[PDB]
Amino acid sequence: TVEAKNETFAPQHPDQYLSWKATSEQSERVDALAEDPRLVILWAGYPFSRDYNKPRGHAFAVTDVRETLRTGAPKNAEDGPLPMACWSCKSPDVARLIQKDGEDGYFHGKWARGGPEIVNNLGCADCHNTASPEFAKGKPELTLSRPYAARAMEAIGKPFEKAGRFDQQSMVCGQCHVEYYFDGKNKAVKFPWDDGMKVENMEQYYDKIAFSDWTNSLSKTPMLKAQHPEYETWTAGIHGKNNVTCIDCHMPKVQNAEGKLYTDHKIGNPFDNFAQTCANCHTQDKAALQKVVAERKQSINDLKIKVEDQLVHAHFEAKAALDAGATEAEMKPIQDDIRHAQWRWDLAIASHGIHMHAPEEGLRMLGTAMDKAADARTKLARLLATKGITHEIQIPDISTKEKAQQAIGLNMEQIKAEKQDFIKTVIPQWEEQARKNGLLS
Amino acid sequence: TVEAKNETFAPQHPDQYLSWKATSEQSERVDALAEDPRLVILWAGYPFSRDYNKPRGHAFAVTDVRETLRTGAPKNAEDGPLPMACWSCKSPDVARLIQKDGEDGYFHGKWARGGPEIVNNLGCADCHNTASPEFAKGKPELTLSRPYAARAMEAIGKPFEKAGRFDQQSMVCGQCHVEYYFDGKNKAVKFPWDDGMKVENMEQYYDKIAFSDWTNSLSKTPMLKAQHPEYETWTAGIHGKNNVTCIDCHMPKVQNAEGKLYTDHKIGNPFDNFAQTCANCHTQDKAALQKVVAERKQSINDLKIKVEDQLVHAHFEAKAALDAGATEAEMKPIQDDIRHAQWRWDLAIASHGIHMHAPEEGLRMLGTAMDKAADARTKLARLLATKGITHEIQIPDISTKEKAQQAIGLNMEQIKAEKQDFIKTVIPQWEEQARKNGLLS
Ligand code: HEC
Ligand code: HEC
Ligand code: HEC
Ligand code: HEC
Ligand code: HEC
Ligand code: HEC
Ligand code: HEC
Ligand code: HEC
Ligand code: HEC
Ligand code: HEC
Ligand SMILES: [Ca+2]
Ligand SMILES: [Ca+2]
Ligand SMILES: [Ca+2]
Ligand SMILES: [Ca+2]
Repeated sequence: TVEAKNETFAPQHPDQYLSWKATSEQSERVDALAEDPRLVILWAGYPFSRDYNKPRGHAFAVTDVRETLRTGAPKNAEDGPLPMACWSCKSPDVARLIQKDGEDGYFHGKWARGGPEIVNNLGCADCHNTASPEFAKGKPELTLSRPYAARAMEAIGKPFEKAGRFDQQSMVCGQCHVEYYFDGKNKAVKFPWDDGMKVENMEQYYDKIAFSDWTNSLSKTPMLKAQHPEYETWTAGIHGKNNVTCIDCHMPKVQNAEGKLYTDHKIGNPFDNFAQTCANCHTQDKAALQKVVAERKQSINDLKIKVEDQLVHAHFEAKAALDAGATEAEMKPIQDDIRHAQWRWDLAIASHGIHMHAPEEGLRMLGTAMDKAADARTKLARLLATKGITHEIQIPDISTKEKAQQAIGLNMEQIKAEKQDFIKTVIPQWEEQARKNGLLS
Repeated sequence: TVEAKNETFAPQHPDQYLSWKATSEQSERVDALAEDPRLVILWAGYPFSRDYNKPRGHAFAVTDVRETLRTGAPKNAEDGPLPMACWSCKSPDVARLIQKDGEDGYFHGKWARGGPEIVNNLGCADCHNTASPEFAKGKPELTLSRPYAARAMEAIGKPFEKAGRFDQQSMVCGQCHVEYYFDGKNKAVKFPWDDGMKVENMEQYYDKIAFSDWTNSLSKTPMLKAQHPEYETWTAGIHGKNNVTCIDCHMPKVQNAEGKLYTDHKIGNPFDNFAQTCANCHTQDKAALQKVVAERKQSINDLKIKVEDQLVHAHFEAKAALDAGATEAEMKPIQDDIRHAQWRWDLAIASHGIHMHAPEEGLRMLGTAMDKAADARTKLARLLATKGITHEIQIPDISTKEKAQQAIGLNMEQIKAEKQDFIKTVIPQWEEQARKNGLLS
């Protein structure tokens, strides 16, 4: 009953369809590793050290998951580094497959397998019960199309079916804009919300299940990776506490040419229509509010860099200790400190909207990160001393993404060449096959 | 022209006088060192390590400056640890003496010299031009009675006489509720605002003039002491950015029995009259706003303790390094880090209102503190190593105020006994002299 072919809905819902399509205008893709090469060091051993960009329009979700170095260059349906779960927050064909094959059936196997199947842009069936007769009437009929997100909302005491309209508005966004990890042997998406959504809760959660995303290749620390915790951090901030919904800012009610009200589906920066977003609740002018938000961004950026610098030193200092013959027992307390420091930093800044949604919480989290970084480096200086090393550990030149990637042993020329081959040759075949199978226009 | 005898105004301005007097109800004097023994270590070698309480009602300003161990037990007008400047933010007799003796003359002398002269409670002439014929008519005629405060407001580009009513309201409070230091041979009160009011501005200011408040007796670090930066931090926070004045929250307009409006002079906790404070601008329930403010208090407290724990270790590790033979040159970089780390911590939490006035700014400052503390301790571990020490430096038992004070070499029994003698013997003599000379009663 899932209709992943979004254009099916264009005749009946032109205003929503046209604005939805318009996120294709949000096309600039900012390379975050180029901007901040420290990230390559922090994520050494993990695919984020190869390729990490800031988000752009929803229209690009399928493209970007296909093009990122993180998904590699699979040669067949059982090849490639990543599992099916990488599709989960990119396309309504995910809802289609979960319905068709069941949740476990969907998650089984490799990302490559989904290539000729997950082909429609993030769209109507991701957020709407389009099968309801009320939908054609122009009623939204919001729904959670993602069972793992439904379970998560229940876990935090906010079951979707019991939630009011305004709670539901943010929850649809909360199907994807969250911290997650891959759970069990099928690598199913799970939001680590069992103990609560605060950084401390999630840290306790992951430690109790002895989970790690990867081992940092420099320090051998069993690491946790944070991802875009918008739902969690929005909940923590002033707007979320007042149930100012994601939609209030990102999907304002606007008028069509005929003066009819509809929800603007061109999901982007709220400051691009300040008059219909912030101005709904605030008397301050646009420049005044922009300056405040920019101020928080700078405050957080400055502290974020300080934490990252401390962590860069910590990873290289851990490397020096290992290279000097440090044992597993000797390294363990240091690795615990690095893991916790970096977890707190990563959850703090992994959402590019933190300085807006919950600046005070971002700053708090960074402070607690810094505490554990201090511990790591102090433990390390003593351990290194016991090996006869009493000088400051020198760091290689990591002033550029290229240098940082070189330093951690990536062959970026080759990795990029192989991906480019994959993009040019495999993607068109995937699209051709989906068309032949009637999954794609 | 200054009338320091507040009761003079009782018949003319009963509603203001009676509510002003009622801060005597805010009488709990909470021992901050008892609640947080870490403070004794951080302030080791400074009077705050002896006695530091949370603020109470304005009515207690004179008694509290008299009774604190910080001002000691002077035997005569030329004795005691502190200068005349400690009276400055405590009583309208200060305004009287500045007029009578000039500002320079007022500041010249030890604190003990002012004892028989500075006897009336913080009051009308501190905030009002009581000599103005308009004041007798019920007009506030707000004034800056403190020249050093007028100069500071000028230094931040806000000359009082050009400021509007709303700006002036907070400036009156900003005569005392600020970070300050003692300047020159006369030890005049000066606000370190010449380069701006941000922690970074003040830090650079104090470093440029190579100023220090004391030398920490453990680490031998040339330290800076922060004090109650409400004006600076209020300015940084969301309320200050919107010119929500100190008065809007702490001195609301209320009605008397006859239904006539007056300004409530019982300056205390805004939540005591939520209906006429926050509820004028906010639609949220009292309990909802209390819960948010309490959450920020906890967030800041948690991080505050983490920074203090790091600084406690840093001071004792510095002590260990000095004990191991570290030279002045070897210690300098470490002491630079300790100085900066502690300055940032102290300014962050020296205001008991920070979690309300500017929580994000308090949190930010603490993060920057933690950066420099990490640096201090890492440097220390390497230095200690060069002296043949590679183990963690153990800390004495500081689980209570009494233990911490013992640990840093204070004879608290002696100090308290000497102060009790002074309080019981000298204070009545001061009051008798003041009454004799028509200053009191
Ligand atoms: C499996 C490990 C993957 C891979 C390879 C990708 N995703 Fe996601 N994704 C989600 C959201 C909300 C965003 C935008 C917000 C943000 O990025 O901060 C993204 C973005 C991306 C991109 C574009 C940015 C980039 O990293 O270069 C790419 C290439 C990408 N993803 C690949 C949401 C989710 C999930 C919600 C639970 C899940 C699961 C994933 N993504 C998984 C993956
Ligand atoms: C989440 C990322 C969504 C996508 C993808 C689509 N829609 Fe949407 N829609 C969404 C929200 C949060 C809302 C507002 C609900 C509310 O409580 O106000 C809507 C609204 C609609 C409506 C109702 C009419 C209106 O308010 O404009 C319709 C008919 C609608 N949306 C249609 C629609 C179409 C055709 C989509 C694919 C092109 C589509 N939506 C995607 C959330 C999301
Ligand atoms: C999973 C199906 C998602 C749902 C439901 C929502 N979002 Fe999303 N968003 C998602 C991805 C994978 C991306 C990145 C796309 C890319 O190719 O980079 C985004 C991006 C955004 C952005 C950034 C837009 C830009 O930079 O131009 C915003 C502001 C955003 N998303 C907000 C948002 C809102 C408010 C949602 C509920 C209505 C929502 N998203 C749902 C994935 C998914
Ligand atoms: C106003 C009170 C908002 C609410 C509620 C939500 N968002 Fe937001 N978000 C808002 C602004 C003004 C900005 C940009 C800040 C800037 O410096 O310009 C953002 C940012 C995001 C992003 C980052 C997008 C990017 O291009 O980097 C995302 C992914 C995002 N917002 C999503 C999001 C979600 C999922 C929300 C509900 C949980 C949500 N936002 C609420 C304004 C507001
Ligand atoms: C109502 C639906 C709102 C919209 C749209 C925006 N804001 Fe908001 N804001 C709102 C409330 C109810 C509050 C709490 C204060 C109160 O009135 O009780 C706020 C608060 C802020 C703040 C201060 C808190 C913070 O998180 O820093 C800022 C800086 C702020 N709002 C900015 C802002 C911006 C930039 C918006 C458009 C992107 C915006 N708000 C929309 C209510 C609502
Ligand atoms: C204005 C620039 C001041 C100067 C100069 C001094 N003090 Fe002060 N004091 C001031 C304020 C605004 C407050 C309340 C806010 C707070 O956080 O404390 C105080 C409080 C006191 C107290 C009561 C609390 C305590 O510390 O136990 C005492 C005993 C006190 N002040 C003493 C004191 C001394 C000895 C001074 C000279 C070094 C001194 N004060 C100067 C404002 C100002
Ligand atoms: C600062 C700590 C003050 C003290 C001490 C005293 N007053 Fe006050 N007063 C203060 C302010 C900030 C205001 C409000 C001014 C405004 O802009 O609204 C006032 C107000 C008055 C007034 C005006 C009438 C009114 O609003 O109630 C009068 C007549 C007055 N105050 C008298 C007064 C008396 C008699 C005092 C000593 C007992 C006194 N004030 C102390 C600031 C401060
Ligand atoms: C110096 C002459 C001051 C002026 C002018 C203002 N304040 Fe004050 N305040 C001052 C001191 C020395 C103290 C501590 C008194 C003690 O003995 O502990 C205070 C205290 C406060 C408090 C705390 C009250 C309590 O805890 O019960 C508050 C909330 C406060 N002050 C606010 C305040 C306001 C709003 C002012 C402008 C109208 C103001 N103060 C002026 C010193 C001085
Ligand atoms: C509302 C927007 C306020 C503004 C403007 C000012 N203050 Fe405030 N302050 C407010 C509250 C609700 C509280 C108590 C917080 C709590 O946890 O209950 C405070 C606290 C203070 C304190 C500390 C008092 C204490 O007893 O520890 C002081 C000294 C203080 N406030 C003074 C002060 C000054 C000088 C202001 C203008 C520069 C100011 N406040 C503004 C609420 C609000
Ligand atoms: C009008 C003169 C106000 C009074 C009285 C109080 N607040 Fe306020 N608040 C006001 C504004 C203009 C804003 C900015 C948001 C906006 O609407 O533009 C706020 C914001 C807050 C916030 C969020 C920001 C923050 O500093 O954390 C909180 C938590 C808040 N206000 C609480 C609060 C309390 C507890 C008050 C009484 C002691 C209070 N406000 C009074 C305006 C005004
Ligand atoms: Ca973007
Ligand atoms: Ca994760
Ligand atoms: Ca108090
Ligand atoms: Ca000071």
